[PDB]
Amino acid sequence: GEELIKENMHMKLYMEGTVNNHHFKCTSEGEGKPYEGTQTQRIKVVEGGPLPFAFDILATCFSKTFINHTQGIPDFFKQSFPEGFTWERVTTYEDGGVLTATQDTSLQDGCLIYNVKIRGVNFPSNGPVMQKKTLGWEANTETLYPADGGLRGHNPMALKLVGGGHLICNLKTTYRSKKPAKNLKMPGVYFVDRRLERIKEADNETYVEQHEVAVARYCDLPSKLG
Repeated sequence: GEELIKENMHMKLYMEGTVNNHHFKCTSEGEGKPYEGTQTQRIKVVEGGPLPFAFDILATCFSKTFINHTQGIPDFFKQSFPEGFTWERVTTYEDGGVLTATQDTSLQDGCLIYNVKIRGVNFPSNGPVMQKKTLGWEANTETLYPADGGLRGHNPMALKLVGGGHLICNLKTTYRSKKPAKNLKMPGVYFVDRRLERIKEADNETYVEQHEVAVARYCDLPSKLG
């Protein structure tokens, strides 16, 4: 189970999808420390490059095993191995763009393998995404709770814009273990604080290096009820 996830882990990713009507594929390879909640991925746009849309909208599609599940929070994702798990997500942007994504996470000969499929529609042609006027994501907090057989996550995200503003989107995700739910120690409601940063890019955003830090916590504020 959890013992399959070592202190250092490597990952390989394949991605294919469409945004509005533009098809593309990406690959990535990286490594991280799952229990410290840190990871780096080196990402190539291998088909359909350069993308006519901001690479930022793909950022959260490139890794739940690398979350520091501190403070005795049962780790739904690390428990899921060797079988692995899937996630499905809809991201709704404030200006009409909608990006759905589905992902399969497996463990193959000690390497984490990601299979991601993207479908984004109705991104406005004069918006910052299609005009590529974005500058990465702010830090954020996801709320996760047991639901629908697995875990449900909700989290608003703020995309920085050229010129100083933000474009807001909302993420609604379902995480499903490939292990029967009865064979898992389920967590309560908990939160994941994240900071995702673009470390490097090259060649019209066809090569991107990304780093993420993610730490899970319960509410740390005092309680009058228990």
